[PDB]
Amino acid sequence: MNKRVKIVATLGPAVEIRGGKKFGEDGYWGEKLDVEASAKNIAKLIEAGANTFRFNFSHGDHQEQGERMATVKLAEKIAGKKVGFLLDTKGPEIRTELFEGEAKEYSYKTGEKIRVATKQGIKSTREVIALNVAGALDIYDDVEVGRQVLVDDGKLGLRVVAKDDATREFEVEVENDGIIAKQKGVNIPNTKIPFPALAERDNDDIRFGLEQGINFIAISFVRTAKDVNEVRAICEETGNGHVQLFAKIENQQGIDNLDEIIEAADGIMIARGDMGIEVPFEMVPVYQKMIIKKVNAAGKVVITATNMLETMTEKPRATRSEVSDVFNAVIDGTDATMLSGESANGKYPLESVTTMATIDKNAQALLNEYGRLDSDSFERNSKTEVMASAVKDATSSMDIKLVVTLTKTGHTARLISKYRPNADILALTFDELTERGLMLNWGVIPMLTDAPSSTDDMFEIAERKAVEAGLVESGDDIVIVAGVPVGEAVRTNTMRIRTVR
Amino acid sequence: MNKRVKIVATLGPAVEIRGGKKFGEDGYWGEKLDVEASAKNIAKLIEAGANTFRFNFSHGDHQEQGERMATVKLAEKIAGKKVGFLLDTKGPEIRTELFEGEAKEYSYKTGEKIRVATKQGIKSTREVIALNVAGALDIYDDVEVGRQVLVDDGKLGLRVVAKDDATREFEVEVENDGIIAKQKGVNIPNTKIPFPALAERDNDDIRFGLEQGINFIAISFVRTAKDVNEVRAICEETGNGHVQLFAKIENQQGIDNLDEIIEAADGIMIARGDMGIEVPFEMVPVYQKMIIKKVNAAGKVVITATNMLETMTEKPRATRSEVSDVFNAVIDGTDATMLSGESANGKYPLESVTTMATIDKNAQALLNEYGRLDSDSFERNSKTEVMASAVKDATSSMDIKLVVTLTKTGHTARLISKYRPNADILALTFDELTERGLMLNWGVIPMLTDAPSSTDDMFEIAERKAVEAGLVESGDDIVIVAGVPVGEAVRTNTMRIRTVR
Amino acid sequence: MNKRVKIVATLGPAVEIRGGKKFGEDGYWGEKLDVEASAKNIAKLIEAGANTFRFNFSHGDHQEQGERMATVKLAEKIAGKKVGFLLDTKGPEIRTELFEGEAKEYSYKTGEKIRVATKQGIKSTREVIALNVAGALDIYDDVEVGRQVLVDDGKLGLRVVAKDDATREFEVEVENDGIIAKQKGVNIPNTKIPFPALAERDNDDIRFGLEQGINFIAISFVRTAKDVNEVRAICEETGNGHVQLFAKIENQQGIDNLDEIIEAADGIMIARGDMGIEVPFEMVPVYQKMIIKKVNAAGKVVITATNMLETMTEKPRATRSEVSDVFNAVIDGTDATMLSGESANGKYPLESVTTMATIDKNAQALLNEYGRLDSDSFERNSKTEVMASAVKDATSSMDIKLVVTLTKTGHTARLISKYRPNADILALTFDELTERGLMLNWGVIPMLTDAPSSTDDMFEIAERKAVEAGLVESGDDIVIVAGVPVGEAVRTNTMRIRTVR
Amino acid sequence: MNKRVKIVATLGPAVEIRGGKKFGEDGYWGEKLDVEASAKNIAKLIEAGANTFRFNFSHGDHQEQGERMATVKLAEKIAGKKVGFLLDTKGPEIRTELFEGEAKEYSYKTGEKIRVATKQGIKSTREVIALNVAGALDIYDDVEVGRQVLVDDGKLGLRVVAKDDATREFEVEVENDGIIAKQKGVNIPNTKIPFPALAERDNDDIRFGLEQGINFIAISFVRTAKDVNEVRAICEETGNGHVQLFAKIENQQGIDNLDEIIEAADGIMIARGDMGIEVPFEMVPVYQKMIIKKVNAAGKVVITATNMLETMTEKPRATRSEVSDVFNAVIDGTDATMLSGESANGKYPLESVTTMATIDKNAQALLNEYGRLDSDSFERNSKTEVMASAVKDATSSMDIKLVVTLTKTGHTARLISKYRPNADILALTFDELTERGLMLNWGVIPMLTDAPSSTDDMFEIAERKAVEAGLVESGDDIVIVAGVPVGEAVRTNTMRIRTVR
Ligand SMILES: O=P(O)(O)OC[C@H]1O[C@](O)(COP(=O)(O)O)[C@@H](O)[C@@H]1O
Ligand SMILES: O=P(O)(O)OC[C@H]1O[C@](O)(COP(=O)(O)O)[C@@H](O)[C@@H]1O
Ligand SMILES: [K+]
Ligand SMILES: [K+]
Ligand SMILES: [Mg+2]
Ligand SMILES: [Mg+2]
Repeated sequence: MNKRVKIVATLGPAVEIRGGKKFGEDGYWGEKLDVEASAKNIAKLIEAGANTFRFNFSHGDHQEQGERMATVKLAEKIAGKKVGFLLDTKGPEIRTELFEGEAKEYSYKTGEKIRVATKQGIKSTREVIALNVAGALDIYDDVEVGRQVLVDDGKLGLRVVAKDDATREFEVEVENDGIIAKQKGVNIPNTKIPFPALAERDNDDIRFGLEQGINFIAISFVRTAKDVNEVRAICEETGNGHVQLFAKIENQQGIDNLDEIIEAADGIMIARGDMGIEVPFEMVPVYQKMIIKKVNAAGKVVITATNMLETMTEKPRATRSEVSDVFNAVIDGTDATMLSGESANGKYPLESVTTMATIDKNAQALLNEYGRLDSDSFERNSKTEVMASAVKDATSSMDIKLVVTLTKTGHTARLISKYRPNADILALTFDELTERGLMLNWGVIPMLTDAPSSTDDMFEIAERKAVEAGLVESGDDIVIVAGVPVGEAVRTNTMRIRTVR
Repeated sequence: MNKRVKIVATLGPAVEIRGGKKFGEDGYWGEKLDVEASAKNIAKLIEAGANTFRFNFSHGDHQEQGERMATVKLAEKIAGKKVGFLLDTKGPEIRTELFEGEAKEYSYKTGEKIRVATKQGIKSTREVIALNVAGALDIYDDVEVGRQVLVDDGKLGLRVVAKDDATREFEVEVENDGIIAKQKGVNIPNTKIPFPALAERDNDDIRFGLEQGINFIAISFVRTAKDVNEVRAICEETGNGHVQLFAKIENQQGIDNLDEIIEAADGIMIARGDMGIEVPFEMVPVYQKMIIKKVNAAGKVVITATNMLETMTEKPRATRSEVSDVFNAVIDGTDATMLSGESANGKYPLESVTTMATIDKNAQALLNEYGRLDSDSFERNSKTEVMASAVKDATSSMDIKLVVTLTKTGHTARLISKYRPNADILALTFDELTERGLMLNWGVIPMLTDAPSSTDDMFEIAERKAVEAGLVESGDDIVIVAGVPVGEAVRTNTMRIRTVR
Repeated sequence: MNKRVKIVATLGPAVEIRGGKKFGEDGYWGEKLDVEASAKNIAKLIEAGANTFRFNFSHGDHQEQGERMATVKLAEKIAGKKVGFLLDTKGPEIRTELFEGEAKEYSYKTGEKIRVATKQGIKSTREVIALNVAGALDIYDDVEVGRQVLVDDGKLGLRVVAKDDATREFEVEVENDGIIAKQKGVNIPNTKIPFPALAERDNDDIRFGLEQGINFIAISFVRTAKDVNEVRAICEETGNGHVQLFAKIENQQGIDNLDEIIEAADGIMIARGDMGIEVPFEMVPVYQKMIIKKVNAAGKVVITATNMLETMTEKPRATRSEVSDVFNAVIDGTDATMLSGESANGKYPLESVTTMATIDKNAQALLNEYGRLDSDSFERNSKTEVMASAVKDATSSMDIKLVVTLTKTGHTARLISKYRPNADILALTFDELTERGLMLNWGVIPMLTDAPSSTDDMFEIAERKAVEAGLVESGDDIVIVAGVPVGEAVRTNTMRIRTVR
Repeated sequence: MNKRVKIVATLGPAVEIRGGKKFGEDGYWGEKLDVEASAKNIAKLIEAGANTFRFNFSHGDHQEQGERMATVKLAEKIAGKKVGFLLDTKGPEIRTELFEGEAKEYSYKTGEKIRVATKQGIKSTREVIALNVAGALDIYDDVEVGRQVLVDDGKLGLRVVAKDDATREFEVEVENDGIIAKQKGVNIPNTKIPFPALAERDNDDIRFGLEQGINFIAISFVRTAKDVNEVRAICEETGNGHVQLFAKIENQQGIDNLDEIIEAADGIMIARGDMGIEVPFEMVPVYQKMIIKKVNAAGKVVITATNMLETMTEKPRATRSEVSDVFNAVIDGTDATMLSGESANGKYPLESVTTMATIDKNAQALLNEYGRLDSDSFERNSKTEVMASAVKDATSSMDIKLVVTLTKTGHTARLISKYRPNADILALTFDELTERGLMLNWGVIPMLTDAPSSTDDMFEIAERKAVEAGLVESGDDIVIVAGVPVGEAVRTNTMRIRTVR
């Protein structure tokens, strides 16, 4: 059986050999990057079923992200399998400042009255916590009494009980025992801090990514369609119109504007890390199931992200809760599941990919029984979608090992994928931009082929490439879909059921 | 908008012209049969929607039947449209004898005690009714006390109160007021009277029919699968393997043996006349729905028969219950509705066909909302059946004016029909046996075409035959199914969605 | 066991003996009504399953209708069973006049040109048909060129091809061969002849009927809510607020206003006779199913009317199409089936009721498998309604022989009836108006009892009434519903499942 | 918003105070158990939503288990709220022995060849790992070449490559890098070590548990119905027939015998820790959903256990994974969710219970929209069950705040619970065994009350207990169910819908 749900793996030092040293040994950050040895490691993640690599520009400067992307291009040749290239923007960040006298952190206790300063370019004291806000924005006027300020992935919460106009300081009450360390992520849920739709840092990060060559951008903290439209404009300008934009939904505002965001984007990344701090943590599974249904209904890509195999960062086995989360994300109808720290900076990047692949492959076999998505409810809004519906029906009527589509732009493949047939989908395309562009769509196995000439038998070509890929053997039944004849046919218009000889 | 539900019309004097006179006109029986004028009159039934003519061998001799069949063959050429040919057998029958003294009938009152004689060759008296039993069988040992003897379309009931061994007479009580006339039909419900599986006279009737050229045999009072298999043996013996056998379910035994009768036959005629006398009348609607569903699930033809527009025998307008009966037969899922005395012996044969066609045409538009058949429940047991399922799916996703199948034996057109698509089925076939064999399948418009050569584009032929037939025009979307390419393809294996040029 | 679908039987001269004479005999109408022999005939229809008698004010004067009502009152005492009393208005009928020269009828041929007169109080000639318009209305201005005048149950069509202002005659073309006889019903479909919302003669007939004692009024040709509201005002102002109104839907305007008619009425009579003339005959089965669903969703009574066993007017047995019609009306979800000429004028009134009761009883056993009504879909809009839903659930979960409700006004009985439980409904009420008012609700067996004391065990009273009615025996499981306790309870608020001692 | 999903919290040192020190603090184990301060910690778990305490007989002697049970009996009096008492057996555990020279652990690399001894009562060396097998059983004959020995929650794999018959030692190959620490769990999947159906240690522990007073026994590693029936015999033999048995399904054999184990047991604990080691980890979510469905269909209790908020052992926040796992367990249909190490040995026992209670409470609001259980499919096999079905129908038809049942044994409450009504269930019972007996049934709020007299209004009692309990206010709608009248009723036979005054 082939794996239909796609894997995004984040790259970091965990895979990268430096002068024979594995990550986090004595001296490691001294030695020179070992490019062949690293690439051999990354080629193992590809063979274990990583379909796209995520380059997280929250961490590591341009040269490091340049070097990692080039190491991946090497690994593609060692594996003999191509992968997608996804850039993840930094976006708006609030961090806690340095402390007076280079103190790393302080410990607080429930009931404690302290203050949070809004003045920029100062240091924190134990008593007065200062913020490093992207663009040095003043946030005093943006947050009201009763709002919460949450420090370090939401581990410590401060309730704003009052506002001091003379100092521009929040009077806060500590809500639980915990630590405030320096240069730690701060969230302020249910506030509209006027960060730009697209910051200048993220503009430059994107333009460099587009230069090196990428297939996808995931845009952090998308709040309105404007955040997506402005990234789109740049993709257009530089002739990178092939690039697909996933909005990262991370906060209440993003969730409020989700319908317009989906309309503007090619896909949604469900960024549960932030979203779980920014909205009631118990609501995240509600939003997860709703988002997946709405994006699938739009024929777009949905990625479920963050903590999927979290304990595998430090321990060799996933917990029962983590296997359950990966399985249920498949059953909910996700196109893709993602690894962050587990692949980027953990002790078990390869085992983490193998584990997610094993769960994902198992879960796809339960989609008939338990799948939340319902393709019978969709309006078939074009003739290609009608063909996709009929392909679904054939794969429901009898045992179809494979669907094969000859697809110029990938449109047929995306509509077949949308209907979630009980078969793998071989997308035969004629250019690498379409090929890589398809690597996160559920079920789709993109494969490069010569454009069929008017004398070619498209059906013989489809059967032959399917046998070449080892996907089917003698006696297997396959469905082939194509625009027949080539030149005359305006769209996919023909379906054949073919016994493989 | 074409009529999907097929009409069977029974031929008789009502459509024959004698010396420029219609049936019922003064002098009619004193004029000679006008063959051409009759053929032109029958041509009007073809144009109005008759798809098959029934030749009832219960009435008239071989000479009369043979000449009716020859006159329909003329009518086909005048209308420019072919129809099926159906022989309906005499089968097991009991009639009241002639009365001593050339008396016509007597009248009887409830509770009156009389006798029914079983001795063959005798005349009836007022107090002693003699039976003409088919093949002069002695029925005395096969009817128990408490059984009922019903005379003339079930109008008069006689309870068997005792058996007189010396006279071989039944002592009977008159259960209701009514008349006994000579040569009227007698039923004895829930007896196993040992009429042969195939009587000699039905053997000879079927041979005569097979010599004339027929597409269908309706076997009267099928009691077991043996009744069907013995007719099949003659069809096989004579090289008439193409002839489809419809079992007429008319009594309790046929209903007990329904599953084995359906397996052995090509279809069922729901013969409601005898059925509603031979089982409790109020159960006939139950048996009708059940049979339609079982036959449809087997991919076979079901004909709903008898009294559907009964009043139009004598009146120009159908009753409200008659329009309701024809409508509800369509919703039940009937392939065909039948006219008996309405077309054969009535004053308004053309109006009867037209009325039936108008009802059938309107009821077909309500099969989506009210239809009792459920194609989603069927096992697709072959590749031609999964193609039929996918055509049904395409006709549910978008407006398809027509499904075109190129079919060698009609097998693809039978399976498309079974799934009751939201479109007309144009069955392009290569011989006239196949063509006329399809004329009672729901939705199917059979049409003769030259066998395509491996040079011929079947999708162009399909489109051109449909434009030439008047069925589609520019802008209409059609589904085309075929075994591509001719030579290699072992079955129907391809579907195209095509906008007609 | 008990017949849940109600029968309305039309009373006419078929059951009425007058000075030893029967309908058709010379001097019949001059002889005095033999009230006792007539009541014994009617008592037989009551025993055979008639639940309500219809008095058709289209035929016979006030005295005739008055004597016929008094004879049913006597028949109730002979049968020992009460029935409802339904008055059916004449309404805006048009009829062909008497001819000159005492002529009964004339023959006409397709293409013949004749005239229809609009002038009132004159006589038809062969060439000039005169119309007897209800209220002597002048229709000349309300029927345009291109309309159709239909004579005699829709049997002869006349196309208005011109209008002569000098004589105020329609110039018509005979559309088909047939007969214009005297006093035959005329319809002019798709016209708004401005007959008043309530004519003086219908006003007078209703008032006469209210004075005699009636439960129901069926209002002929309801076009708007106004037609119902005008009869409502009269029932209310005379102290007859208990009288229930059934709108007869007989024409296109009635169908166009169906939803506000149902709101304003207590029920609908599906008057198929005129409806099948006034709209395309093939649409009637469509409107019947839709009407029955809508009326049942409002908790109101639907009567399926006209031609149900038509041929039993003249012949001893129903056709197979007639049995199918009554069976399919039950499965559609009708509360009540109706007889007109079959019971009012025919040769076989007792046998027609018996036949209809046998069909209804059988058909009820198939409502769980085939029944078109879906109670699971309704909004439960009150707590009496949620209790009726819970009763329906108990009768679905186990074998419940009987549902008993103690109901002051019949509201709880109506709502249980709406949900169509798999059980008979014993409605114990405390006055005869309510008791007779429940006689047409599906499943309801109404029965008189004293208003229970706040002393009384209502669940014991219910069991005892059920044993006294012969409905249950020792071992049977019954559902009892009541407002507990009396005085404190504002509504039905209790359900008990009890095993009969 | 009452929490309908029940919480099982495992007791351990995490909640125990010893001379003013919390668990983990310097010198903790030196100080003595402070019973009052421990009981006050435990009362806070009770207030936050813990419904039953698990006493895990895998860890601590009888003296420690007994003290802990007495402390919870104090906590119930401080909380003002009763809780269930669940004993969890040791069962057939294997552990790594102590090392020679008191060495704590050793590290191994992939491909190392070592030995595992079967000899009982000796210490391990690096090269020869010794096993503490439950009951000192010799496992040498039970594990074949090619089997896997896994150490410490499945973290390190040892493949058996050969067996030395002389020393009765396994030759094993290290399959992955990791640690063998002393006294860690060992698993040998897909073997059948002949552990007795009931080991003497588990017999003794259960008998100690029954003498102290328990409501529930969770039987570890149930392989067959016989493992349950042996504990059942002890419960009955000792007067403890009320005690409920949960089979823990933890290996392949229990899964293979699931249907038989469910028949013999009162419920299932889905013991995902051992299950995910003993069967393919990716299959665990499959078995979970299936178990929940079958157990619910049986009207029994299902507890979903292990790793549910794992990270909250060491960190203040749950991962997105863990929230997703608890939420999906609720949607699957679990009666109860469990905390093990998170409540027994973690830093945040209270915040763990609080967190789970928040997820569980939010998830129940979505069971209507997303719930996998379907009560419509159940056969109602008894009159109580039909009453449960009607209750469910009323809670779906309108807004019912509370279902009240007066239940002597808890049968009516268990069946109402089984049907998952959209309301809390107040179970008023008359003894403490039934009260505590019901604390793991979904939705059930057990409450001790006086047995109603012959004179009492049970519907007044129901309303009044519900108001006193703070569960309903004026104008709320409730559903009350009872066997009325008291002393006459043989079962629940009455449902009332009452507005709180
Ligand atoms: O797919 P199925 O049901 O096995 O049927 C395949 C058979 O039908 C046929 O295709 C006949 O089909 P048509 O008569 O429709 O052309 C045969 O060639 C073949 O043997
Ligand atoms: O529950 P609903 O639909 O509000 O109806 C309540 C009304 O029904 C009644 O209970 C009448 O019911 P019955 O006639 O069935 O006893 C009135 O007392 C009350 O006003
Ligand atoms: K015949
Ligand atoms: K009338
Ligand atoms: Mg017959
Ligand atoms: Mg365990």
